Amino acid sequence: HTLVWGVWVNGVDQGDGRNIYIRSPPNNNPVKNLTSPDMTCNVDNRVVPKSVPVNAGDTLTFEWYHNTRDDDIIASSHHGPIAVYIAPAASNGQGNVWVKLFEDAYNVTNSTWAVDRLITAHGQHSVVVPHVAPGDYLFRAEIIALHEADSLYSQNPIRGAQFYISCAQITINSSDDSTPLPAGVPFPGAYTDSTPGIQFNIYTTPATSYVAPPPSVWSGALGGSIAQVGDASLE
Ligand SMILES: OC[C@H]1O[C@@H](O[C@H]2[C@H](O)[C@@H](O)[C@H](O[C@H]3[C@H](O)[C@@H](O)[C@H](O[C@H]4[C@H](O)[C@@H](O)[C@H](O)O[C@@H]4CO)O[C@@H]3CO)O[C@@H]2CO)[C@H](O)[C@@H](O)[C@@H]1O
Ligand SMILES: *[C@@H]1O[C@H](CO)[C@@H](O)[C@H](O)[C@H]1NC(C)=O
Ligand SMILES: [Cl-]
Ligand SMILES: [Cu+2]
Repeated sequence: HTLVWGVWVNGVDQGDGRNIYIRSPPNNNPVKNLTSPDMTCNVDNRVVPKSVPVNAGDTLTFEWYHNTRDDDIIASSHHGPIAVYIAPAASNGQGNVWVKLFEDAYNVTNSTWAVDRLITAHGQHSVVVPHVAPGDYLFRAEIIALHEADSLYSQNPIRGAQFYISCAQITINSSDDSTPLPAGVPFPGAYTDSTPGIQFNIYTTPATSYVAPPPSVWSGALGGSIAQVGDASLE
């Protein structure tokens, strides 16, 4: 159970973005229905007044929270992967538009799921802004908690993979446009009950056998990472 407070740009806090540059839902309840319009940008998808200015090669850091900013972030039972997608604000989420810029599941060395590391990072994970056409974009961050993903929602409505999904409005000002944005996948639509990574037993199966949902990460991505970049408590 978790939501996004706002973003930092190159380590600089852009202030509370809720309902201002983030399309925030009314609360932190998960999304579970794979076919629902809520898979796009959660239950409350609508243009909000503002958009964060960035340039290609900026580091955009999303800050998640549970109840208050910089609290325990997400419950420690909610093991799973984290992903970030981009689409043009043009689409409004609809059609085959979403492109993956980041995926992180289980790191075998430290033996931590991406969600564990996000808790350590005080709710902060980042992506480098790719060299797409200047303009207005939605960045959709998704945490998949798998603590009940042994069943499917469509067969057992009280269980299933849980998606904590949030969309940020971002304006990309300076960019050479060396990597124009391709078409990508629809949400709802890219995740179905058959798709790998959706049904999985984190209690019986080992985390190394986990295989995150498709699609794979666009080659035009410049990466990202899970790690604190600023301190919220100095504010
Ligand atoms: O851990 C192994 C076990 O997990 C079982 O699932 C548990 C979760 O482990 C547990 O974390 C979860 O807790 C939820 C709780 O159900 C919600 O009601 C609560 O919602 C709050 C929210 O936290 C607040 O921010 C908001 O303001 O109010 C709402 C409503 O009160 O959120 C917590 C997590 O933060 O409960 C699950 C039970 O369904 C699995 O079922 C089991 O298979 C695993 O073995
Ligand atoms: C899931 O969402 C779809 C599309 O809106 C809806 O029609 C369907 O009834 C929902 N499923 C359940 C189990 O509520
Ligand atoms: Cl839960
Ligand atoms: Cu939860």
